[PDB]
Amino acid sequence: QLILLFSRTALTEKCKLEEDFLYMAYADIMAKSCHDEEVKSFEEKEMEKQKLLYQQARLHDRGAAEMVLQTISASKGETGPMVAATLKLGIAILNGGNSTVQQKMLDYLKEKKDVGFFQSLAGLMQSCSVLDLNAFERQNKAEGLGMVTEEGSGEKVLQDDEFTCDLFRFLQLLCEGHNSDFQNYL
Amino acid sequence: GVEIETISPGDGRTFPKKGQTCVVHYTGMLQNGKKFDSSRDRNKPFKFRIGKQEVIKGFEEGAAQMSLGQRAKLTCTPDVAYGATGHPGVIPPNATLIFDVELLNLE
Amino acid sequence: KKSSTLQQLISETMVRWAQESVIEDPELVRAMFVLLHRQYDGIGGLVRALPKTYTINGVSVEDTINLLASLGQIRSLLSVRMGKEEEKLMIRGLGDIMNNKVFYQHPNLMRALGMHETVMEVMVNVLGGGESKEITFPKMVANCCRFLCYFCRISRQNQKAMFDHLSYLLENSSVGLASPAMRGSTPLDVAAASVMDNNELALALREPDLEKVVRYLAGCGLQSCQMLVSKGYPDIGWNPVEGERYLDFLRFAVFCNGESVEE
Amino acid sequence: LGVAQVGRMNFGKDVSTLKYFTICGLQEGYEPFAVNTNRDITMWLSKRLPQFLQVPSNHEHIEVTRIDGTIDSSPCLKVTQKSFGSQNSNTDIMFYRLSMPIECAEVFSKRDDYDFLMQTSTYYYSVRIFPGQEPANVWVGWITSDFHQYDTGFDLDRVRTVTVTLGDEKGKVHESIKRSNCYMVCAGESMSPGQGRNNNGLEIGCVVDAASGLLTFIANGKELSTYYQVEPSTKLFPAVFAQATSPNVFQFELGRIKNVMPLSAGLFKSEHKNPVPQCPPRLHVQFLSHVLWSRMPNQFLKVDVSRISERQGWLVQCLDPLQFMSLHIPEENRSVDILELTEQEELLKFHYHTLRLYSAVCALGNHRVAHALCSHVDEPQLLYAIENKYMPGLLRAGYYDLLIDIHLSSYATARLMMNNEYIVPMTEETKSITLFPDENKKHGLPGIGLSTSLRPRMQFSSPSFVSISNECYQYSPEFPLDILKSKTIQMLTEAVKEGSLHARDPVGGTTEFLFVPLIKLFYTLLIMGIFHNEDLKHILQLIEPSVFKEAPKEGLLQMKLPEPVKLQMCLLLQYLCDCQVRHRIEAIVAFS
Amino acid sequence: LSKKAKASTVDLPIESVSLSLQDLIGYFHPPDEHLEHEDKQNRLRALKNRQNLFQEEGMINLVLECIDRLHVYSSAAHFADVAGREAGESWKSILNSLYELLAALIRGNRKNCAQFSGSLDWLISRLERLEASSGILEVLHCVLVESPEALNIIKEGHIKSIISLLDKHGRNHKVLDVLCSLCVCHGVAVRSNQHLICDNLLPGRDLLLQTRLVNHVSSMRPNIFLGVSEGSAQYKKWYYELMVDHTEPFVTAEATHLRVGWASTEGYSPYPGGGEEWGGNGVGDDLFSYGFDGLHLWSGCIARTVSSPNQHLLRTDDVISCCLDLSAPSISFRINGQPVQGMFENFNIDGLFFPVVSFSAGIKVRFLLGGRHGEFKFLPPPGYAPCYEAVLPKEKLKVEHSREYKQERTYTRDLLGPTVSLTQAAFTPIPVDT
Repeated sequence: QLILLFSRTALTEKCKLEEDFLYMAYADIMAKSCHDEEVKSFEEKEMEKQKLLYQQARLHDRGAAEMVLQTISASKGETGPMVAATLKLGIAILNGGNSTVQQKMLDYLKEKKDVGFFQSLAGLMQSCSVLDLNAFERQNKAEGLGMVTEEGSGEKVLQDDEFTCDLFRFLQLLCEGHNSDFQNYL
Repeated sequence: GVEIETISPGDGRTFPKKGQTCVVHYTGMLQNGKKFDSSRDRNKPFKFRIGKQEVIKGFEEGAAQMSLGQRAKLTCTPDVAYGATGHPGVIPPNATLIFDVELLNLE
Repeated sequence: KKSSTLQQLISETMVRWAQESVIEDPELVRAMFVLLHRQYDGIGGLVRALPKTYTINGVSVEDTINLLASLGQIRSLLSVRMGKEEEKLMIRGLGDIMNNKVFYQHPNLMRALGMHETVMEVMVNVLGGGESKEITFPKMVANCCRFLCYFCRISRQNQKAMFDHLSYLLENSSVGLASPAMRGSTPLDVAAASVMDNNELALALREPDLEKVVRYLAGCGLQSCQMLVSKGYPDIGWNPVEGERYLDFLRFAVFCNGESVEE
Repeated sequence: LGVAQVGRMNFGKDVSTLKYFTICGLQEGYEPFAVNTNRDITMWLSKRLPQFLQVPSNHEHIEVTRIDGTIDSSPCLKVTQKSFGSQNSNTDIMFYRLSMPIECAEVFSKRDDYDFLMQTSTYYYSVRIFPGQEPANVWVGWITSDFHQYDTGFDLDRVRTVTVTLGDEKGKVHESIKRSNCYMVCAGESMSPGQGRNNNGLEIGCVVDAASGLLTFIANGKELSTYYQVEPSTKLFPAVFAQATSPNVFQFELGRIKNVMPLSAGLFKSEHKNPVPQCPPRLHVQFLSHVLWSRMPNQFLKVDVSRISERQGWLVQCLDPLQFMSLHIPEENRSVDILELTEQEELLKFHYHTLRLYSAVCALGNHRVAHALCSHVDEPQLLYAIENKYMPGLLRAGYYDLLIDIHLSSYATARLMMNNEYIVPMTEETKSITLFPDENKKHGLPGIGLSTSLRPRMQFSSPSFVSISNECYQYSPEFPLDILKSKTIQMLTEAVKEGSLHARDPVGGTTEFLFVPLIKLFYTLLIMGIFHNEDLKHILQLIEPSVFKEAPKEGLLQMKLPEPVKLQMCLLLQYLCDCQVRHRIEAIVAFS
Repeated sequence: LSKKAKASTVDLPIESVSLSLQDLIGYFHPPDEHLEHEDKQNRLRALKNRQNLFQEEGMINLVLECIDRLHVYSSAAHFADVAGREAGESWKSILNSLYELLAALIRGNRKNCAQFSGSLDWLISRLERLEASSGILEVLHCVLVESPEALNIIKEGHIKSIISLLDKHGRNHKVLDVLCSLCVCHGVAVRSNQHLICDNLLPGRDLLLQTRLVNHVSSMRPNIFLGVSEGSAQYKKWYYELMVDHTEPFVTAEATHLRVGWASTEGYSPYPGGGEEWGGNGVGDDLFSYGFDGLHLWSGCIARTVSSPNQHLLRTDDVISCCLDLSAPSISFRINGQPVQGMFENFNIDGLFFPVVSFSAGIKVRFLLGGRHGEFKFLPPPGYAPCYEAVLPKEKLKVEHSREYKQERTYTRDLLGPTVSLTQAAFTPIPVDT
């Protein structure tokens, strides 16, 4: 029911994807539940793979793979916390190259003939940030003059390095395992 | 001005003076007979001072002629009460108000 | 048996409802899961509540109550459309709040209550109302701009908080520059005060924001003043009255504390 | 029931009272009609006294045609019989009236000129008896709302009348006033010249002077000797009584004559100064009929009658108060019980939307409009509406919303909009606060405790319309909050047990109508914080007995409730969690 | 056609326009509720795109021009005279279809409703017409609901026309809904509109139904049924007294009701006539009853003030004596032995009269019917006979409810049908002519 509510909200026609705290919290919960994370035995690794498969099935059997695509499509290429949470959820359900999730996503995209998904994917790539030498120089001068910057990490330079990594890891997981069908679809 | 018709008799000796509070129950009715105000509905007596222009002059002059414990009918012409502009939302313009007033106590 | 806790009672009840019936009401589903998430994430309630917690001395209780009442009166103006009767309420509330001592003594409680957003949003609702029709109720907008300038001048942290809302004020910056006797009481003045005499904020100021102001200045140099020519002023190709305001803003942006910001 | 017949109906509300149910009806699975009911069933009877209602479009005797008035012809209403001539036709006298009355002045004073028409208060309508309808079977004139007389044989002598004669102490009659419900003339006697109908159908003219109360009739251009003088403030309904001897009976002409203002000016206030005659859609022909139902009151006055003794006579004693809320139709000058709207759908819908308009005009802190609305919807009427069990669900919800918006919404919003902030003063009361009530780590009841955080101030203004001071407009009108608190607690307590039995007759007709308004009022009171200590303890026990036991009944959380009520319960549980968060913040400050 | 023109030379595509309007309405029909969420969203998106395309191509102004051009003719008969019989027949349908199409084109779209703000004033100018009132009101409702800007155009002259629509056209809840939408839109309240609606609609108390709490009023009467008729053995003068042992002026917010006098029955039935059974009506609230409250004379629900020594509303320890003379119709009252300076005269006597008292909660009254039952405190006026003398020999005098239904158990309640005419009250001796 929660997954259906979140999917219906995404499918609802809106000019902009409004920020929803309920989604931003439950998507994080559902993403953490999937992963739940010196040589290890083969039996132990096999057990850990089967546990991850079960934890991913518990969510993609209820429609999370069709939710993460709908939210990204409704984002309309606007970077935000909702998109970041959706990408994290997609990565969590797609870890290990889950063939079932890949097939469900490809089938859903093909049957819906969704163009907004790919348009939003292009928009997010265009909106992704890079190194900004001007901002770096301004921060260096501000620190040198004597006042301390409110952020010690210089977060203004390279605005979102986690969002870009998640966005490209999602697309790599989508094609992992030499999934030729989705590789050609992209 | 205002007519006073006595509904119930009073003591006939104690009248309000200047600088004294009048405690009354009143029931406001229009000429057509529709109620618009009643202190008994709110179950609280109404207190006002004579000569301080805290009430409409028709009500004031009508209650000034009453005695302690008297119940009387006060008919205020549209000139002593809310003039011609009326009270917005309650009293229509150029309306005559009939009041059933009982003087409880002078304090 | 007994859950013995409100948290446990809610956590059991809401899941029980969801598993008993397929709820058709999205509002009910959303409220249900919001409540369940709140029960499970107890520490998040404190994480959200503590930043909104302020501590005052006993002697300032009455003044704080008066300030909170005035804040409530100003906040309630957000749910009503702007008018003549509401203008007086807004002005009186703003005057009382500036006269109150807590406004100066506790700027952190000021920023936590966050009137620097409430005044902005009221003002910009007014500006959007009749935008092409040119600003109506100009005196309240002037009062709001003066209040925001004073809020900036009270503390350096308040100036930084105001700096966050810098770009938006600069789209809403062509309102009353031409209007005389409005000087020092415009959103452009608020923007200038947001970056006045602060090296950190001057350096944090971005390039597209300056590009927008330069574009406004170029437009003012290319085109005349419609309001002045409507009032009957002799038509000239350019607009000195409008241009000088943007020039002063650029002066405040580039020059700070006697030195010059090279960037 | 026939003539001189006495009967009794037993709905089996108490199964023991059914005499033959066990011998025949219990084993077969049949159930008493009122088996699962807590309140008595309302019975409706046939009305003895006829009333005036609009002629139905499907009436099999009467047909009404609305003729729009041209530039040269006045608007007309035309009354015909469709079933005339054929078998089952109606030979009895039919009483017709117009739906809107003319208002006589409160105090009696003591080319047509445009100024004269603007200053005059004299109105006119004419009735054209069609050539062929015998004028001796047609009467024309005015009637009042008191007219409920249905006689197969009507005559002007039989009309009800009385002559109140007031005199001085000596006894001389210093005024004599005649009062009657019918002021009408007969066309047969009105045709004074004779043969006036034959060449052209009689146009009986009715002239009323609202400034003097003088009713004058003109037939064929000559003023008849018959005239009437009515009391001030009298409401006169245009009316025509006719026995039809023809398929076409008569016509209602809404025209005007020389120096006389048209009738649409006296009927409608918007057209008070419009000499052009008009027939707006509100005006329509009504007829007197017996097809109406009457609702028997659930409770009657308790009156004790007994003969005290030989000398003292018979004693009549009534001591307990009983009241009912009455709906008044302004145009028809009629009043009916509001509980009669359970079968009148159009009035119910219009009044529900009127209540919504009342709640909307005072929405979002319009304190002046709330003060004005206190005159129209009073405190006793709100309390009776809240308490009443037989009220329709729509009106129940509307009156609950009206009470909340007029008296409570302002402060409820004021406290809600300052909820997620915690300004706690530094006093000894704050220092005394601790996370747990005692050494045992057992959570206290939510809400109950000592809260020192600063909270908005509650202020109210007394609604009075005899005070010229305008400073009363700020602050919402005052209400008896303690009485409302006790009522809400009592009715929640009753509804918890009533709903649990799953009775077939919930208050308002549905579980939603029973619970949503009452729980909404409870939530508003809780938000405003009127509930203190023991009241909160009792209502928390009502919400959930086992969990909130202080240290067999099922609380609201376990009664299988509808979704709208579940949403309100979610709101209440949210408020309790907010109270716990505030207590935690205060304890943290105390430790700090 | 408007320019003088020869009718048949003008080619007016009535059927094509009607069919195109019917197709356009289906082309803009809103999605059905029972459809699935995704399908409903798709249909809504398609509808929004269609509305945007139509508004960008300016199909709103064309519909407005057609409506304005069709309103030049007052009625269907006028349009038929100008153009032709089929055109006159289809005129009303075309207007309704055009208004429905406009409502469908602007419904749910904020940009279209914002663009309709300028034409709002033109639309309200024909709200009074019965030819287009419903469609104009629906368009107004959609525009006001969907456009925050639209409310700023509505002025006092536009609000008063909508209010007067209620007066002219009668009660209609859609007008109330439009007035509600005027006050608050999207959670924002327009205080000027609220004040205008209140000040222009509420004080009249002539359109909206009014409410008030009324005390229940019941009536007690003796058994006697006395009347006057030709050739009857009934004495024409009667007299009885009522004593008030205790009365409470205000048992509730409303004043206590206490009226005494005589009442009559319609015809020879034993049922009181002309009055309702249960409610707030008492003695003197109809033209069949005659009352006295101590200060006024009540008849037909109009009260006239009557003078008396030391006038007061009926109090504790007050003796009211009632006199009825049927020889010349006259009802007179005497309070505490002093005469009340007023009387009822010349009323209908084609019925049976009986003593009656009406009251509400908080009384304690006593019938002094004279003789064995009661003892008169004051000597009856000469000629008048006491009321106990009218009891039939086999009957026993008692005070019972005026109306047949009283307070009792439901299953024990005696439902009563119509009662036979009580002709035995007037004993008219009619020997057979011989």
